Amino acid sequence: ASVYAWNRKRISNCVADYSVLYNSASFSTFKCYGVSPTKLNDLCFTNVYADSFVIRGDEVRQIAPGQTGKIADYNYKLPDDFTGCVIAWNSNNLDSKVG
Amino acid sequence: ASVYAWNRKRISNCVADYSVLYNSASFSTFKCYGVSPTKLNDLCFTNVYADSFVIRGDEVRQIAPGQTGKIADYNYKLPDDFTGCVIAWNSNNLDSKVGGNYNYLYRLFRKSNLKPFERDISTEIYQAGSTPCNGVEGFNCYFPLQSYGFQPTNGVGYQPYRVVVLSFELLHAPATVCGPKKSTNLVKNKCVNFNFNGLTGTGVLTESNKKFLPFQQFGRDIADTTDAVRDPQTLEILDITPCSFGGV
Amino acid sequence: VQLQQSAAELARPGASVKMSCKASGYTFTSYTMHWVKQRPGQGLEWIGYINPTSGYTEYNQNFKDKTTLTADKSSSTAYMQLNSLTSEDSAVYYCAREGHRVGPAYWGQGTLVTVSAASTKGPSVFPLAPSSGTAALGCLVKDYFPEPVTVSWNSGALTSGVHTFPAVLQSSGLYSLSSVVTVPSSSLGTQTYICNVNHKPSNTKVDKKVEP
Amino acid sequence: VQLQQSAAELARPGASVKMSCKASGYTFTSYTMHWVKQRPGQGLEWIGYINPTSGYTEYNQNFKDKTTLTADKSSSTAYMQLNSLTSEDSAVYYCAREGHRVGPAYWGQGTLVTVSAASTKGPSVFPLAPSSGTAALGCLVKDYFPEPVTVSWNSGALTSGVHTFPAVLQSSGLYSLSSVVTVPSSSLGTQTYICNVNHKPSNTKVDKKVEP
Amino acid sequence: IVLTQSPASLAVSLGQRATISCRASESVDNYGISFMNWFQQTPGQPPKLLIYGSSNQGSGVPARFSGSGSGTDFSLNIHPMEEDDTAMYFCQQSKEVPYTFGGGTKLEIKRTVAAPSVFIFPPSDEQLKSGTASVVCLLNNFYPREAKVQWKVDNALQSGNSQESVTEQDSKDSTYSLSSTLTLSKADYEKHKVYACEVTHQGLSSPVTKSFNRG
Amino acid sequence: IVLTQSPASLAVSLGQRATISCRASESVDNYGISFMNWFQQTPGQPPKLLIYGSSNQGSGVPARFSGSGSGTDFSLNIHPMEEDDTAMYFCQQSKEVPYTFGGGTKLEIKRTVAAPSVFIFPPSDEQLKSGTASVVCLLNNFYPREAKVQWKVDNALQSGNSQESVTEQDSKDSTYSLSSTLTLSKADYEKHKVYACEVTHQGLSSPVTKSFNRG
Ligand SMILES: *[C@@H]1O[C@H](CO)[C@@H](O)[C@H](O)[C@H]1NC(C)=O
Repeated sequence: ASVYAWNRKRISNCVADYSVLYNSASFSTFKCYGVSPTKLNDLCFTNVYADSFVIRGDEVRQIAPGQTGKIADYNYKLPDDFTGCVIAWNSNNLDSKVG
Repeated sequence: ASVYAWNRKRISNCVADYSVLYNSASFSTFKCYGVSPTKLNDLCFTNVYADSFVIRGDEVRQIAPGQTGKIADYNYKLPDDFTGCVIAWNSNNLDSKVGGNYNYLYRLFRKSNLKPFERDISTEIYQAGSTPCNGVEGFNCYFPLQSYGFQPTNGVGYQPYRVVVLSFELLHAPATVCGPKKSTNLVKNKCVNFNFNGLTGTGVLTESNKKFLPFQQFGRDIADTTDAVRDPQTLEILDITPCSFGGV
Repeated sequence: VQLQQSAAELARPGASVKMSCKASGYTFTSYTMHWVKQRPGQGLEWIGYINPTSGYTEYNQNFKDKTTLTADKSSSTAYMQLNSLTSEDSAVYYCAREGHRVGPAYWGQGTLVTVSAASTKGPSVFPLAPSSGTAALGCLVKDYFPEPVTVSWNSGALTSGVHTFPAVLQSSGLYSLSSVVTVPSSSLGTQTYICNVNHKPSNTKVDKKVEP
Repeated sequence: VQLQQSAAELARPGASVKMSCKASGYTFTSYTMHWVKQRPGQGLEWIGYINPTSGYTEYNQNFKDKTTLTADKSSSTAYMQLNSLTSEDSAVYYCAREGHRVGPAYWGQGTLVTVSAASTKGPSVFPLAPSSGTAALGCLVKDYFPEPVTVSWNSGALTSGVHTFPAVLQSSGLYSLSSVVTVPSSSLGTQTYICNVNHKPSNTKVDKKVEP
Repeated sequence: IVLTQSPASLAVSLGQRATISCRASESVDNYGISFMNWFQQTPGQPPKLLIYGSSNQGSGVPARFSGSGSGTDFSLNIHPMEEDDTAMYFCQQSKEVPYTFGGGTKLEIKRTVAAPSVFIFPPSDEQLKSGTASVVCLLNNFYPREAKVQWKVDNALQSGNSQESVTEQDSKDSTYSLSSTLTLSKADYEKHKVYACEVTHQGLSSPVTKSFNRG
Repeated sequence: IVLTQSPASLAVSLGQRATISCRASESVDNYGISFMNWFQQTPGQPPKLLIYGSSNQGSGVPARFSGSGSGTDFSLNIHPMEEDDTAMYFCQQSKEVPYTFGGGTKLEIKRTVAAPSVFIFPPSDEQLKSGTASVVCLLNNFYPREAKVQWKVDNALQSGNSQESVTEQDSKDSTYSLSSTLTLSKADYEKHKVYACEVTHQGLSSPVTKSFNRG
């Protein structure tokens, strides 16, 4: 979905395998706040939210706590505390068409 | 040398003038941790290491304490303390040729993250899958080294950068590498601002009756206060007494 | 790294064929060897791979039954045995060495395995005479086996404007192709043109004179 | 989104003209409609915009007096009225729809407003005869009003090398254009050349012979 | 806001970069975004939006057209030049209420310089019967557009008596055609013996004179 | 894994970008790296490795070839395409044990559309004594390959009786050539009078008939 109508899914009542994050090569930014990227396989979470959208590359920086810009101010704002991980990868080959 | 086999030179017994380093504008990154570059001249270091290698530009940020990434995880790790400096400059003209430059290599696969200042030059076939390699490159058995593939046209990120990491050891131990900082005649009975081989204080320097052993260079009393020091030129012992202070 | 193979093996349906891949320029003991199939003018299908140090062979699911892979480190040679050859198996099989985390990386020439019940025969040449500027003529070679066929004009004296279409197999299992050439109409009545056809397996050398 | 305008209105100096823009493909009640002026072969000057839902008109300073903008949401049609027409007002007015934060975004064809004191007149066609390689001949159409005049050779039987220059308005207030063709020198003797001119406003269809 | 459009006459061959540069008197930037827009007008067609905003492309606009710039300076670039790009390109501002367009750049494709075929047409006899004379000087298949025409009436330069009509660039020939009409009264036309046309063009090493005597 | 290779037949002129795309049914990336690899095969030669991994270049690979992409989609680009790039390009995955190769893309240099020179040849008399009769239709110097050859024997369309052979692209002319041979028995051939070959090609506004009478 578009960034303005970002699509949120609730992850709960399931066992989570994070290997797909470590095994995949596409992920360019893998920044975690409040948790460590390598220790997600030993943590238990009460409830998970997996929001997703498509953004412009130069704006990937704005998806982070305490950041300002068009996306953060008007499209998708993250809380200052934000115990969670932001994973962004380039999708030029899939999300770009002729024209 | 390649990042996996990074070349370490041990600098010792010299007068090192760091002014040429930060004065020159050729260097792209000059990030010093634990020491200020402008103050590099005044300090004296117990020992200096120079670890030089060639890395990809976008991976230059991985050469820092508390940083992760392929280079940091498997090729070159910096300790979290790291009282030293990292100097990286672009070298696209020198290290890129017509066609491709495949001399430089970096380690894709290693079983565990390497310890700080550890070097792994082993080219043993890595075992990604369950089946043991037994030394043959197969489906899940790979050579641990990959060529960078430096070409004349590449993005700033992909262009080669030469990196020199200077690791200083700063302690009370005898110092070999020192900045120039001239010298000055010694005075005994007067409250001065002494600068013996990096140590800095304020006190009179009387002749010392203390019997130093040949390896001993400076004395500490109860509660660990530097009350005696051997100057690095006369090889003589001096007792330091802080000059008088009192209420009025 | 160079690999050499056998050349142009033909076998009747139901037979078995052994191909040898000779390695050079490396240990041959520390790199697995892969075998890949390529139908003529089609895609590549990976047959299977073998480890020289330990004879652990892993085959594709389709090719598990009719193929077997052996290795001989004594002569530094890999071998394939194809069993129960049929028409669909006629193809150019390739031998590759593993490298750069790619299964097949360093390929070697290629060995053509031709499964056909036919027999060696001589070409039959028929003149496509010019129709009565620039006119066209040529020869048609039909009912020859197997490939290849060498076609020239005036012993190589006519190379401009000559087009030799690739052969196509017929229902009888034999080969046919037309080799044509365009010539100015001013030379129709003056210059005699002859197509030279050479078929080594049948040792047939035929010169055919084309005239209007 | 397409817009339909009026067609080629002619008026005497000092008269007034009303022009209609018919929206199509959108609500017409959500986008302000702009009107722009363009002299033939010249720059663009934005005249002014009207909001359909709320009749708020804003005009350029130059066009504030002589221009009136109205709207009709019932028929989804905007109207532009020009008063006190002068020679400076003859141009190609354009209707545009708001879009993408641009004032004029989606334009509609274009309506030609012609202000002149002249009247409908028939063209006068004169043969430009060849002089006594490639020779040149043609026809000249002078003193016609208004534009355009369709000029062809042998009712379209000759198209190669035919240049129909654009008309120029003379000081007398009439239009003239020269239609010329280059022909082989040999064709002068036998080939017959005729120019066909059509002026629908005067309904004249005239054919002239051109000979050396 | 006054928009100045550097080069407004640009001739570039197919497959080459073409830059049209619009400079604004005041900042067109407002609310952070840019309001400079680029329009294209094909002859006989209404203007069409190419670039809305500084960089965003309009609907159905090929990737060849790219708009860049900020503040008071913007540029439009068309690197993969195609035959369908011969048009008139305008720059316009949407920051302030009075929308102002640029001067307009006429973009045409380039070809090698060719010499003009200069032809002279004396007025027809029936024209002399009507008391008017129009003498035509013609330039066929000449590039570039620059061309100077001079009427010599018995070795006398005429001014304010000639009208020049120039055709557009040909679709395939890409060479211009020019006509010059000299208009005179019949009595004045019959008073001078020789009528000559002087053509000055880049493709000629010297001005070309073609003349004819009356009759 | 099934690799789908979009466009598998590309025509691009010299110095023009050519993009060949490979998509995978499942993810090919593993252990942080990418395993899809691009192979080049010239006619009469074994395939050679161009791109090992997503972007890394094989040994002796010029800088023209650039591989990119990740996840399930990858692309190969040749921006300064050179005449020596006419070959077949395959994409192959190494993530799972059964190595799968893509359909393969045939790269050819583009040129202007040329009209086919269409010729016909009746069977030779010597072939007639052999009891076989082959009528041949030739299409010389035409581009592209798309061309339909229909055989009309006494105004009857034939199917499943003609073989079409297409030669490779010419080194210099860069124009395809096609031959259509229709084989018949002597008795069946001699029962009809008129034999025609109808050719449909892009360079022809209408299909062209080349016909001949037996005798
Ligand atoms: C150290 O070197 C200086 C300069 O040569 C000299 O004056 C001094 O005597 C040296 N130190 C000793 C202990 O001799």
